[PDB]
Amino acid sequence: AVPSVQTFGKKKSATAVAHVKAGKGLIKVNGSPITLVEPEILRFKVYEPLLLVGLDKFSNIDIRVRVTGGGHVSQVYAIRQAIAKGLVAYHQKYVDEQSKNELKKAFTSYDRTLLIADSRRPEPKKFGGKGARSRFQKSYR
Amino acid sequence: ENVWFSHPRRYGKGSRQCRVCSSHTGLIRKYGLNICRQCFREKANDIGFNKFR
Amino acid sequence: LISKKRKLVADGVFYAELNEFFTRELAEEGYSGVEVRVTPTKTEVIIRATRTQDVLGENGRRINELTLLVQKRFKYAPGTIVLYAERVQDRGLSAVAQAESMKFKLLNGLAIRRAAYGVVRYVMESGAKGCEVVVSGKLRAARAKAMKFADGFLIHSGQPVNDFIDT
Amino acid sequence: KKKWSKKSMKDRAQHAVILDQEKYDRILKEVPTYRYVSVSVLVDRLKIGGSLARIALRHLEKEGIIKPISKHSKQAIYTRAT
Amino acid sequence: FTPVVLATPIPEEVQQAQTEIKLFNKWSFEEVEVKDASLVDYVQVRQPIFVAHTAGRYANKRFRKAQCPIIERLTNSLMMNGRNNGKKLKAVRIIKHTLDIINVLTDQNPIQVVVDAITNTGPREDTTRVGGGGAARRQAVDVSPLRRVNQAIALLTIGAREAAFRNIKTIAETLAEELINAAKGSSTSYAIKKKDELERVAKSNR
Amino acid sequence: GRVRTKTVKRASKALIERYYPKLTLDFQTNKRLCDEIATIQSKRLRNKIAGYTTHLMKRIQKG
Amino acid sequence: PGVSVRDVAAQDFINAYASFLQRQGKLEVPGYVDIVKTSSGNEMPPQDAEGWFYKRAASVARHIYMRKQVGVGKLNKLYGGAKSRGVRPYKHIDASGSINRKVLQALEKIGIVEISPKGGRRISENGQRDLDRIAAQTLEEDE
Amino acid sequence: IKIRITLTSTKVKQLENVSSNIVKNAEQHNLVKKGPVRLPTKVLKISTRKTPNGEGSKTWETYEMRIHKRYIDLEAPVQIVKRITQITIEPGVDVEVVVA
Amino acid sequence: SLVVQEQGSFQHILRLLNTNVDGNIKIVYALTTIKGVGRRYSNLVCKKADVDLHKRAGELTQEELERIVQIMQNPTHYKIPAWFLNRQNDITDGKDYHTLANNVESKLRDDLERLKKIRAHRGIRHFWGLRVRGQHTKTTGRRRA
RNA sequence: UAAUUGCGAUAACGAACGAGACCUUAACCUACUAAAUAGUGGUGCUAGCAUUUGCUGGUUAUCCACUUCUUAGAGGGACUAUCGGUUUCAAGCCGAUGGAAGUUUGAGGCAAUAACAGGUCUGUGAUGCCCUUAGACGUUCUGGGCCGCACGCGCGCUACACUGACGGAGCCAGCGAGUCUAACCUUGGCCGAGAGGUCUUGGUAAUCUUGUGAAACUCCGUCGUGCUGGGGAUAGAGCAUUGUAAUUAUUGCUCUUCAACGAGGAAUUCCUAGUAAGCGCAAGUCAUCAGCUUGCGUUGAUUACGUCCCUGCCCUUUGUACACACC
Repeated sequence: AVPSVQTFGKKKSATAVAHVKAGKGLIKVNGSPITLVEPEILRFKVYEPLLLVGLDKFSNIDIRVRVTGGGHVSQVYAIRQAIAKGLVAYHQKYVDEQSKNELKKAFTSYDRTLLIADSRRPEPKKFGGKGARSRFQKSYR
Repeated sequence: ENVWFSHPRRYGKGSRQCRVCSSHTGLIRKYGLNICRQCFREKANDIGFNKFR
Repeated sequence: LISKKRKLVADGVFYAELNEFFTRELAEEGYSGVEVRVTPTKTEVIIRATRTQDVLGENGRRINELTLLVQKRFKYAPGTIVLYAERVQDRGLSAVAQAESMKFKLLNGLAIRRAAYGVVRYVMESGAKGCEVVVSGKLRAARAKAMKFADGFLIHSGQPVNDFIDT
Repeated sequence: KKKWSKKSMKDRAQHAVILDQEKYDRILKEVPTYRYVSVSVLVDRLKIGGSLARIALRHLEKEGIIKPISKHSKQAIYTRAT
Repeated sequence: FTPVVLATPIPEEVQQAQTEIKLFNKWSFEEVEVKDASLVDYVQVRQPIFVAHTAGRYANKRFRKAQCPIIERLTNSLMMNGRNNGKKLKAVRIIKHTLDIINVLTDQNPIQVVVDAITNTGPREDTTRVGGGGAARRQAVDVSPLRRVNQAIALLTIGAREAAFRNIKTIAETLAEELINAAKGSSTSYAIKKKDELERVAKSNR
Repeated sequence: GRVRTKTVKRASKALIERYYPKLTLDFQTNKRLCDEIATIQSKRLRNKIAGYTTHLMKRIQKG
Repeated sequence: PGVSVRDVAAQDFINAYASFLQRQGKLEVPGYVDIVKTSSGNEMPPQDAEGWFYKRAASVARHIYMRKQVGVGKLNKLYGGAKSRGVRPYKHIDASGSINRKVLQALEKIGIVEISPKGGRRISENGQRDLDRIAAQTLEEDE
Repeated sequence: IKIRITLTSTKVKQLENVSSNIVKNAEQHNLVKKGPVRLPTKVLKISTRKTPNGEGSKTWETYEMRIHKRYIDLEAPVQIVKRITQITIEPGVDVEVVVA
Repeated sequence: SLVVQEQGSFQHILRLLNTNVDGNIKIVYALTTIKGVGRRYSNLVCKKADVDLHKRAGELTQEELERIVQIMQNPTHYKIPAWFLNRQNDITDGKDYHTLANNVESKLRDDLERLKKIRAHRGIRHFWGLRVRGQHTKTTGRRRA
């Protein structure tokens, strides 16, 4: 009966399922801490929500994220969305509603795309074209 | 007479043909129907294939 | 022995084969349609038509040799194919039956306009909402032409779809 | 039979790769206390060997005069000590 | 808050930023305000983004595509020139390197340097052609600030790429030198030369 | 172009004129009353019916 | 608490393990390397040909440590890449099967990589422990 | 015995109703079973030319065939299986029996 | 890292069978510029001579150059199964032999004249100038005369 | 208003078709069943860290209300909610404390009474008509041929070099594709730098390819203000395969030789979304591989509301001496 919440960050083709528990505040992605995300530029992007919420409130919550599908950017964005929504779910279950509202307000002020899913999935291919909506040529002579 | 088909007809488009017009071009071997494309267009509604998109 | 992916297409091809053979060899006798039923060690095929007795023939020799036809064609077990005949209800509501009747009338040789009037009055007496016939080709002319006769309104959408459009 | 181009002259870079003791200590004493130091700047000004400049920078940074703050690809941020 | 102990080393600079004040490793991304009416209500001020790789619903509305932050604008402006067009992963890297060099030089605020360069090398007016019939006619007016900054950045990058065309040397150096020349006033830049001949013909026409 | 078809226009007019007292201003209960008072073959069609119904009632209230 | 490559970095970890395996010298290198291209999609053997077999061994060991049942085909697919096949567009091409098989058999013989049930190669206990030791070494040297 | 009754149909509503009557008969007979597991419906796509010859703009059509596979894990004797198959019968529904 | 000393022995110009050799560039690219030897041959001879790539061409010895020409002219002597050679199973000898700078053109033109004198279709296409290995001169490939 | 879709309507009212309408791949069905093809909390066994909460992996029945990643169903949606600005304060166009977005929610399919002497008696066994039925224009075999070059034309591919050739290393896709007189799909070893097969506890198929390890990123080095290291195109030698046959290289590979290409002059092509394009996969013909075609994956700068100059279309005015009706 220990605390456990299961959330999911979604992208165009990337799904990252997040198990949120009450632990020591260590975040694991693909069985490893996200500090080795690799590009060293996306680490700051991942930390921006954690930076704005502060390490004080995320002291005793541990998240294990398993990602699959999509690309690097898709997976990392899905990871951020999953950790954000798992954080809000943890706040709904246990933490103060005022704290949840303040974190939601800060997140919306910074970037509305952090929690809300990026559901602008691409248009399909079309006949008589190489790309989505591009034609070859109306050759005359 | 064994001299009429000395050249092999075991494989290739000579044998991979449709059962309607016996043609060897515009054939589809997908799902093992081995039918010409236009005859498939004609009979797809009764076969089961339907136009959706 | 076959994956279901090829097996479904094979079953569709067999159904198309039976329908095409029956309509080609039974055009003179007024064929309308075929339905199938599969059960263990037996396959029943039922022909929906109008002249059930005439397609039966004398002592059912027609249906016996048609069963033997389908048998030797599709290489099933001997004697496991059985066909029956049923009189279609609402006979005039199928375009195939109307087309066969108009073919019969053309073979008889009455006027095209008289036949059009007759099929219109017959379809309205049957109760169909509307109809549309098109005669395309040469008819006492050096070059071809297309003439359409329509009764009621006929939609042109797939909202009614094959469910309501009969071609 | 045709060239279809002006085909003018090029810059004709004459970057010397061999250097003497005077050139070496001149560049070694001119690279410090300078606020404009990079691979392109050194190529433009001293016209010295890039590998020699790199090894000199590595030696100078392992002893410590100018520190690198970024270890990214194809570029390192060098800042002199005060 | 208490110091959590883990095998993973949390970097000292980001730890200090979290404890005291949010900023980069050394770059302080505060004091980003600008008093120009050409930039009021058009620049993201006091809402910084540590990374300029955002996936937001911008083009759906009317002008959010023009309301996205200036660093993202620079990223997209770099994102051009055929084969180079694309690759936002390295676009953010190259804009970060440009930020690093423009902080290493001009120890004042890099965004102050960039707005100085924009307002210094932004073409002040443009002429437009009209067909009419028989002969094309010219009519000269001024432009919008967004068009100004777009044309300035485009001309600067075009001059940099044409100076590095059929060349084997890096592009960050020439981009930085073009930006600094535009900021300070040098008369040797390609974009600056085009701008000064354009203003010559403009003042001739005025 | 967002304006709908005259057939659904007449459907809405007739529904309003025949069951005006039954329906109320609130849009949700407008949908959940139209679905049970009028037989419509499309959920989208009934949504458009109820949307134009509440729009016309808002116009009636202010206009 | 706890030492693993999951916790430690990779950029300096790969070089540290390459140096450690160079010092150990228990890889049993073939000898006929530096003449093969190592992949039909590869047209150029590495510049630092004096080594790089320790690097490839560390990479394959890390791969079979993250996963648990890999194959020579998987190794070829991972170590392959795009080929600039002239004017024709690029394509994906694998590595060299014989050198892949020889390195797999050498790993099996040395015992860093063992065989696994149902068919496949798996990380071995000694390899796991020495990986953890090198991870601790780099995590203690940098910190 | 661990029998698997597998439906390999295309009629979506027919598959739903036959699965429903099978599961309701199992429930009313009060015999252990597994839930009806639906394999993802597979779409067979044929991209073919609209026109026979090479006239007009390049236009194609994508014929689609939706096939639904589903199976229920039961444990019943042969007579009970035969009675279950005989009851709630519908033409076209393709049934098959496997034993694990 | 490691350092290197530059003495006065650095030579800008060199010779190789009365052919100019470019200096102030890498050794491997120097041999690529030299006729008859490419990038893979240069890399292989660098490995055989056992010299680090970081070292420049000036910091090379006459003994090193002699060893490099030795391996260039006799690769099979170094216990090689001879599958890295351009000229294998030659008709004139039947054994693998290394091609040299001018010897590449020599062997090519002897193959050409062999085809000419046997009057093969490949040889007649080579002499005429039209593509022999299946390419089409229909559409492109005419700005070459 | 990306539709005579609509408000209002001068004689109109009232209906019909096209349109509008009809829909998943484009979600969040957290009401409910869903992979010996799933999870973590602990469940049996394990290697390493302090015997400082446990950790990743395994064979599969070794578990305990479940569906948080993927399919459904009588029934869910967002109807441009609700407000502020402009309209004899009548359709609509815009900005805003929330759901997948509030430009019609994304792209497509089915589809206007009539016409083209537009393509197919020349890949269709729909077929009268002038052609054959003892060397037949049918069929069968070998070798040629849509595979030839002084020449022009458009689709498509590779480039003009710290972005890319690169190399040694990290981590990744959704629809689908795959064996009965056939033994097919390259899963781990042997003949073997690799290419054919020798064993199939992988396949009637989410598990063997395959959770598509490729397409874009991070430590390091050369082209370092180039008559060449971008350009394996521009030639020869060899190393390899179903096929009773591949020579005018079926295709891949290992070397050796850059005769072109410095935003490219007049004309034109395609594009507001997460679109053109930076780049690779699946299927078609297949004996071999596409660059062709039908479907996805990382992201895009400054209009989308604005007119005929050329690419044009339509309506109604207007003028006819036109009806196989400007040909």
